[PDB]
Amino acid sequence: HSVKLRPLEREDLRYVHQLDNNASVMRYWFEEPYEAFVELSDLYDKHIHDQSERRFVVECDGEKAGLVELVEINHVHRRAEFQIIISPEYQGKGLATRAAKLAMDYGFTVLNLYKLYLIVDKENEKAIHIYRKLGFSVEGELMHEFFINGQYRNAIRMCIFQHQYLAEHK
Amino acid sequence: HSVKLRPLEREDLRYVHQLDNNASVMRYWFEEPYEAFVELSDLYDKHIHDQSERRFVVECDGEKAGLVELVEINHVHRRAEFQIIISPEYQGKGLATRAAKLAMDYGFTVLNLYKLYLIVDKENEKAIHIYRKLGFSVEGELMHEFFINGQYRNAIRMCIFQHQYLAEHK
Amino acid sequence: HSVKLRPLEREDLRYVHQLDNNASVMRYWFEEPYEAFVELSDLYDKHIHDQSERRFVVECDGEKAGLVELVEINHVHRRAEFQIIISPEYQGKGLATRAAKLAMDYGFTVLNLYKLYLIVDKENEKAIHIYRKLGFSVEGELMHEFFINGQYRNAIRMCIFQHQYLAEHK
Amino acid sequence: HSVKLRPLEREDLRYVHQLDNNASVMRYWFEEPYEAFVELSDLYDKHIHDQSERRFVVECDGEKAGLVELVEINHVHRRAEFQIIISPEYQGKGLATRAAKLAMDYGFTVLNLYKLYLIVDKENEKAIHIYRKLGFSVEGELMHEFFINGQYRNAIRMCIFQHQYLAEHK
Amino acid sequence: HSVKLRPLEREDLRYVHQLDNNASVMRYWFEEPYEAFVELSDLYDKHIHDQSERRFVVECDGEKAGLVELVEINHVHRRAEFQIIISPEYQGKGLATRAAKLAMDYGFTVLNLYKLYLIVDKENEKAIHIYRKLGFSVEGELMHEFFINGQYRNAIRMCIFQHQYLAEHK
Amino acid sequence: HSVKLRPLEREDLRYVHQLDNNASVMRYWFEEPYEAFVELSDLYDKHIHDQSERRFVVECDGEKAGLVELVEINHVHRRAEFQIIISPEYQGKGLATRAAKLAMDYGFTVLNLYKLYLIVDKENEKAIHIYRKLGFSVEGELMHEFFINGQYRNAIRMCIFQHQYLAEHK
Amino acid sequence: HSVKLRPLEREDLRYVHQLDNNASVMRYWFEEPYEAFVELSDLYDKHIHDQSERRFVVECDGEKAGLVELVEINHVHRRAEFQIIISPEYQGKGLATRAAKLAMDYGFTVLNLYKLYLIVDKENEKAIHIYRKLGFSVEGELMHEFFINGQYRNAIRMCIFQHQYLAEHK
Amino acid sequence: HSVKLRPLEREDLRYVHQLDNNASVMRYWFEEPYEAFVELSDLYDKHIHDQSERRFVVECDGEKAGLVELVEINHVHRRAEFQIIISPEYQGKGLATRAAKLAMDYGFTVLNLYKLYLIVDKENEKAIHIYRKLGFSVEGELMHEFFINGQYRNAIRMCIFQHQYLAEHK
Amino acid sequence: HSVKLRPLEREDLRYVHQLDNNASVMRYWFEEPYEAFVELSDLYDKHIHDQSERRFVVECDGEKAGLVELVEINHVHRRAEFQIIISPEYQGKGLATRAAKLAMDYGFTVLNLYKLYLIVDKENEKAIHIYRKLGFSVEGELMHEFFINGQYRNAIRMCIFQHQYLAEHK
Amino acid sequence: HSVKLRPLEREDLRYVHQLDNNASVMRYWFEEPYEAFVELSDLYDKHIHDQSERRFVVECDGEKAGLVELVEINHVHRRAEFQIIISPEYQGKGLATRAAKLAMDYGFTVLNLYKLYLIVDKENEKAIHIYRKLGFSVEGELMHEFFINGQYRNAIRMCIFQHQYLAEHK
Amino acid sequence: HSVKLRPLEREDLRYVHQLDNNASVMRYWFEEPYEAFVELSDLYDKHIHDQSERRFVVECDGEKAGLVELVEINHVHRRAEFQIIISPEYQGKGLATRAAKLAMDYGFTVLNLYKLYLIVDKENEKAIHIYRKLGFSVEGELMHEFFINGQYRNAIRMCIFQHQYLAEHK
Amino acid sequence: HSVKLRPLEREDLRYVHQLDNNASVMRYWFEEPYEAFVELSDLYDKHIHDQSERRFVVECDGEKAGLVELVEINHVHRRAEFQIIISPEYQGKGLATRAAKLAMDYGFTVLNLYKLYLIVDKENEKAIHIYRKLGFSVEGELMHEFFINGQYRNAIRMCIFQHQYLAEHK
Repeated sequence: HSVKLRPLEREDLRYVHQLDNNASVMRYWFEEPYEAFVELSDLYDKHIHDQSERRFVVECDGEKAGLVELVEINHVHRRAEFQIIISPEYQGKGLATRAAKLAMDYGFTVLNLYKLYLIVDKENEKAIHIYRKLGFSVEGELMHEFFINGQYRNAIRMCIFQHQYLAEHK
Repeated sequence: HSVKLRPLEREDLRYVHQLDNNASVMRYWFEEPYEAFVELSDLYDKHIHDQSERRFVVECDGEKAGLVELVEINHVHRRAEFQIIISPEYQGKGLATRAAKLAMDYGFTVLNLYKLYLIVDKENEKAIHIYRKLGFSVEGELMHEFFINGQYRNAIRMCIFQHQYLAEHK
Repeated sequence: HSVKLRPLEREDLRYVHQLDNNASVMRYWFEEPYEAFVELSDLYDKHIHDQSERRFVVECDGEKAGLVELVEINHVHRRAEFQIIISPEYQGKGLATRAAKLAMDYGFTVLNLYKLYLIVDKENEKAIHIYRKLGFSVEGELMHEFFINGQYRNAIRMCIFQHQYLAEHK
Repeated sequence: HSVKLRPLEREDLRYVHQLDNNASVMRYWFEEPYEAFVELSDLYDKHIHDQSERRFVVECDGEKAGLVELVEINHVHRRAEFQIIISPEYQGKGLATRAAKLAMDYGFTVLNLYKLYLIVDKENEKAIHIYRKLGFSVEGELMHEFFINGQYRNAIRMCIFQHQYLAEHK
Repeated sequence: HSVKLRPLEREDLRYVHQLDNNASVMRYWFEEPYEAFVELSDLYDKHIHDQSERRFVVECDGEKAGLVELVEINHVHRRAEFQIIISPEYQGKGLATRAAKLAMDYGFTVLNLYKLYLIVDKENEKAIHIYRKLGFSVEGELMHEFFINGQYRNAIRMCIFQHQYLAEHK
Repeated sequence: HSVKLRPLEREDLRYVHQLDNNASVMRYWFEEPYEAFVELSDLYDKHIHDQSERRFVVECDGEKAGLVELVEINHVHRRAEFQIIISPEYQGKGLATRAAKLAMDYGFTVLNLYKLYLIVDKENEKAIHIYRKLGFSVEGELMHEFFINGQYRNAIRMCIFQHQYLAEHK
Repeated sequence: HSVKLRPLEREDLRYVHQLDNNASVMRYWFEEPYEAFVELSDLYDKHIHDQSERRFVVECDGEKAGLVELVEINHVHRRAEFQIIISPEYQGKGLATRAAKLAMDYGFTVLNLYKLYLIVDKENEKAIHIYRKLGFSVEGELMHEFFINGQYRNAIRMCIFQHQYLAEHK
Repeated sequence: HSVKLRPLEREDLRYVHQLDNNASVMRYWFEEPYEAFVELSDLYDKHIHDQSERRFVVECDGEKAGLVELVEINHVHRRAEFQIIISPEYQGKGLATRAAKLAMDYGFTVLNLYKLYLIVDKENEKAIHIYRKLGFSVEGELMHEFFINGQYRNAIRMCIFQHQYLAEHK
Repeated sequence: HSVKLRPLEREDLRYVHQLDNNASVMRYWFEEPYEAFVELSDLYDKHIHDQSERRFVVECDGEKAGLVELVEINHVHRRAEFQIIISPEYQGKGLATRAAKLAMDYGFTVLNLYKLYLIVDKENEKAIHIYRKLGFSVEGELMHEFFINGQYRNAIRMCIFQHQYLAEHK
Repeated sequence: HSVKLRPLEREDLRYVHQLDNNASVMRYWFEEPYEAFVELSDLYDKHIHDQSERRFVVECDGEKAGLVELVEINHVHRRAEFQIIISPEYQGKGLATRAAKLAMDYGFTVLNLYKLYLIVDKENEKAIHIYRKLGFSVEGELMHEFFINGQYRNAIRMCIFQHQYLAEHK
Repeated sequence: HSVKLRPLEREDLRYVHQLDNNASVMRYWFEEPYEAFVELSDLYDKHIHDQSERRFVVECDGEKAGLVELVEINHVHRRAEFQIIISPEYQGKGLATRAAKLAMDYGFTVLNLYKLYLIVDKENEKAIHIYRKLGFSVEGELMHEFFINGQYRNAIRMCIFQHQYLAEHK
Repeated sequence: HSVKLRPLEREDLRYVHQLDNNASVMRYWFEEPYEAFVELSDLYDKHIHDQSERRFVVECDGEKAGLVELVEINHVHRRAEFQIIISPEYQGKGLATRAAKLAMDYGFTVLNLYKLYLIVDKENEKAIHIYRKLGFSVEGELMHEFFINGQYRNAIRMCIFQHQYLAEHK
């Protein structure tokens, strides 16, 4: 019932490593489902002081439940890309939505961003719902933007703005 | 009348430097018109072995006339982004068209890419016309994607595919 | 009720870690409430020989009750910024006031500072109460200095001088 | 009659080194008037990739006339601090006002900042006139912020906002 | 009988170590059968961010039964070399065939490869059997390519293409 | 009328940089025709002590006429791969044949290799003639090994052996 | 009853850290009473091979009792500064005197120094006694040489020479 | 007749080098008259960002005439030491007096120091007179503090305070 | 009864360290009988990627029994030096011979060497036997090639060739 | 009573540490009796590959009884310095004599030295006794070579040659 | 008529480079006639402090005429190897004889070596004669020790001892 | 007629390189006569900050005439070793004696040493005369200390003391 964000810590990397090798999950991020731990580790150390990203762990009643990240934070144009995952066992309990709100909250109320966008698979109508109902609207359809498990996929670019998130939950 | 592409060389940097500090030119690339030469020289050296990009100078009858760049070269998804600049005194001679073709030829016939794409200002009605001619179609309207010169702008994402290009200029 | 300052130690960083991710508390320091433990470590290591700061742990009967720091120590102009935090579980016991005067003592009678200054949220009445009983005057109001949790905030700049401190404490 | 900003280049550094040793001028930036060339040089190199500043040369008809800088560019809070020097022999010809707006134009239309601010000596009424004329409003008086040439000195913090500047210039 | 690929991990290297000193097995990879554990470690560390290879562990009911790898991944020409090994104690159970098709799957449907090729000993009939049932054609015979255990050996170069794989597996 | 091999020196590199950007020539080495001078330069330096290759310049009467290289020199298996370019303006005068035997002489009489091999485009019948004439025999046809100028291309692997070459030349 | 000197070891640093944070004790050395362990540690490693100092631990019957150091050992002018501390619990038992003798002994009989000097607070008549009775005589009174707990203090410079220590205890 | 102080520059080192190898000059600073240029060049580069010192060249009518140095700049205790040299051919023109004043002005009005001090030879009856004129009083007689030219010497420590100086040259 | 070779591992170095300090044993390798562990260790790490040597441990029924190394592996001239030791307690049981055969085997059947040579003490008629009976013949007598336990010793150079080892055991 | 030399090992350094702070013993090596364990470690590490020295532990029935060393090993002039120490608790048992001859053996029959020499305190009669029974002649008396514990000392330089050693020991 | 040896200098490298790429010369040293200048320059810098070798240029009447080298200088066993080259245009004037003598003089009278040795081609009947004259005797016939120019060669190892040389040219 | 010491500068090094290759001269310093310029150069750089030596050039009327050095400057024992060379063409004019006293003056009056010593060849009676004349007394005869030009040689150690030199020269 209670749902929070906290930073991805070094001691959380074992959890990330499992997700990042789950093809069913990684295909949603359009991420190649292959990661040796040492690669993960060496890249997390490399980005410690990278100010263009914030990676979070999602906790549902003190349990690790998924991942939210904000990436490509650009501060002159005031925008970033948003991306999220819920562990397979924590799925279908409302979490994506609750955790997406926390993210946007952080983008708009902490990072002082103007825009948030995301990319989703055209076929992922479940997720597109979540985002339409959150107030994201479609700004692009990228044809064949990704080759995933055997074929080209189309990607939907959705976004939402600061003044609109802020108006809607004030 | 004679127009080629060659790699951007150390000795070309000075010419790039003047362009990179031209607000009216740099607005086309959504690119902050500030650059100290030592920053350009450094980032050029940093990227020497960077396989994800190819930087070219456009030559017209042996004279330097602008710049083409394929960037974000992703070889799993077989795509790249392309950008182009014709220096102010060479504008009005058809060179951009000629350079796009040279660029498309490059990524399609040399790099074995499947998809090329570009980002233009929604208000750039000239260039947007030049690419529809060339086969590109619109795949997104990036809204307020860039803060340029005092206000946010919209960017048109336009793409073309290898099959299109190969089939056509056979 | 024994109260004293000691330097911030490596073995205290986990304690600092919790407070740095505590949004309620970070908001008043005007600090983004996000910190991975590895970021906090690297920075504390980076700063070990920085002579422009002094970070203390506040101890109450030996158990560790908050943080107080003098940063931006400039000895030519002989001034520093003061920041204090009392951990929630230790609030409302007269600790801030006490820690604050230990800090003021330290800056005035060890560092030989002429001027001590601080920045507070205009809405932070309990802190301002505490600073005025300590003797600080308001020198400035900084308009929209910080975007905190959804909106621009106003910052009060308060200060106090060596002769106003030394001529009160014998 | 013609006035421009360009970036501070490596080869402008001997011109900076002269001003930075000129005590009547440096007193207006609250800056100790002592700088070996090799110190300037090393600090310029250290900052080449520092995205928190932008240093410009002021040109008047193709001549080095002065310096304007935005520094402490903080992009979450969307502010920076502004400073300007006009060379003695180029003083009294109107250039401070020009380069100032040129620079404000930059912070507001290019860097997308929300607030620009500045510190002036309480007795430098010329400058204070120029900045008032230009839209800046007083927000603080830092008492005895700087010990300069033999005595403590009071600095006035003045600001301006994007909406104010953009309002007044489109 | 559950069978799957995961990346080669540091904690697997001891397992790799045994196989690399096993002459009977190394002979077919055309690999000198000598490896100190420190050589294997340094090289595995050296290669962590090499994107030209993917090394997998083959798992049978979770217990680790062999190795399969795609090396020389070239994405311009969109090809890679395939090598497989099934540990002795796990041979003759239909594991190679299965692992091999998981690898082919991976190269064809994740890496977006056009061509997969391998090199086998002409005398290695059980491997050639296995490759022909998988669909590979012989493209070359390499005369005296390797000196293995006392004499020059002949290598068969077999290959298979994306459209021959994708148009078999639905 | 006079023909020699000498080593590729640092000061021959601008001559190499021209050929390496000449697309009609580079297509015959299956090599992307794009090379900034600083990339060539850095890669030459990286390989100075690389004992796995030997690069030569072809001289004709004291003039740079072309390039011949042995690479992938593998000494346990006693083989290397051979490649040659003759400059366009020096073509059709018999030099390929000379430098080729000069180079083979080197692999066989100096480096003590057992096998020399080479890749040719299935349609480059000139070269194939030269290599047949010279003793090389076909051993493979790599189908669609290279995507070059717009299409996949077939490469013919040809070899020769020490005993064959030494037989035929003492 | 038995009293010796031994070198300050790494494993003694925890003891030094406590003294170095005791304001009552550090004020006698005119040393700012603030030291994070890591600073102490990083400075002790930095000075391991520094031939201009010798730091000792003072043992009273095998117990850690205080610190003696000889610093600024200059060997052309043949002198060094001497400084000492006795833990508060080991005070008033004769130790300062016994340990000062051991120090001088080391200066004069081991290091072959000509002069030893020390600095003490004008008010520290207890210590001045110890040193007058040891044969040190006053060579300076440095007015306001130190700012300590809230005000300027005068420092007494005392010294003694090799021939005189040696004559006196021979 | 015209006399200023400026920072010691790389290009000044040669002049310093000649002075630093003059026994009759260097005896004034208690300074071994040996220095290879490469040692001076190195120690100069080592100290570039050394905040505890400021080195000046004394100029008389644009010509280099000697050297001033504030060293041991301690900002907690607000003091520094000063030293001065007038090159042999400029002696007898009052320049040292003029340089001390320039130096005192520097540390008192720019550096905000509380106490300046210097060390002279007891036999230097000239200079010792020049500083009593200037306000300095004697605060120690350093006995046999330096071995110079065959015998130990006594040094007079002389000091002046900010209040004295400021009050006097107002 | 069963006898094998395996690579010298890091965890075998303690065993090597004992042999390498046994003067009776080291005198046979003409090696100075003195080795600190850290030297051994630092040299084994230094040579990990040295392709000119292979060091083996000799196991007799799973027990560490001696050392065989092949060194100075030269691949153009196709030869290497061979050297061997049997622990004193494992001596006189046939091991040298069995282990020498394994070595030669590796030289000739794995490393594809043409020649193997060795050096032995003229007096070591026991060992010379082993090698004559293995088919090694004498190619040199190096007079006074080594100073060993108190005097010059003559060394016998023996060798054997690939075709001859191979013929003899086929 | 078994007596032998082994090299000085890292795990012996604590044993060396005690002796290096033992003034009674250090005086005869003319060694300052001060050593922090970290200094001893760094230096032992620094010297690992120094081939100009050999440091031994002296073992008596396996338990470690002293130190013997050959330093300043010069092989052109074929000489070295000899130093020995027997730990107090192990003195007066004929150990020095024995260790000394093991060392002499080592230098003469392993290192192939022509000359061995040592330096002793003129007052060190028991050492001189021991060296004369070993066969060393006095070659020099060094006047006031060392200042040890309060006074200049006189050093005897003794030596012995390969032919005086080898023609005594058979 | 006048002939000396001097050290090989950086400025000599070019001359060495030409020799090192002369097959007919380099065959004498069993040395692959390939060398890029940058490799020679690098290996020269690598060996600057390499005590095991001395490289000389042979000068005849001030003109460079060839090269001598003492390598594998082993000072325990007191031996080295020597090699010599007379450049083609200086051959036939007795210079090699003269250079060997200069070389022998060097290792015997300067380096205190006991044994010098060299390796010649069995077919080099000239030089083999020159060294028998000089005192050298044959101590091995290295069979097929080098693969040169298409076939294996035999090398004659020849040596001379210090006593011989000293006794003779006294 | 005029004679000076100055420091050995970087630009005196070619003059040193000539003497260091002159065998008649170097034999008098017991120094192998072989030195590549780059070795001298690197060793000079390595020693720039080495406080244990001081190297001087001898000038005669503004000309390089020779070299004098103090080395092994040991300041606890207050000694150094002294060496001198006078150039051949500047020999026999009295300069050795001058530069010698100049140098002794330095060790005794500047560096405050207690003892200066020197090694001479037992047959260099010139020098021995000069040093006797000058105050030096014999203290040892090192038998067969150096193998120089073909034979062992005896060195005479001579010293002098500060009190002796200062006595004799004030």
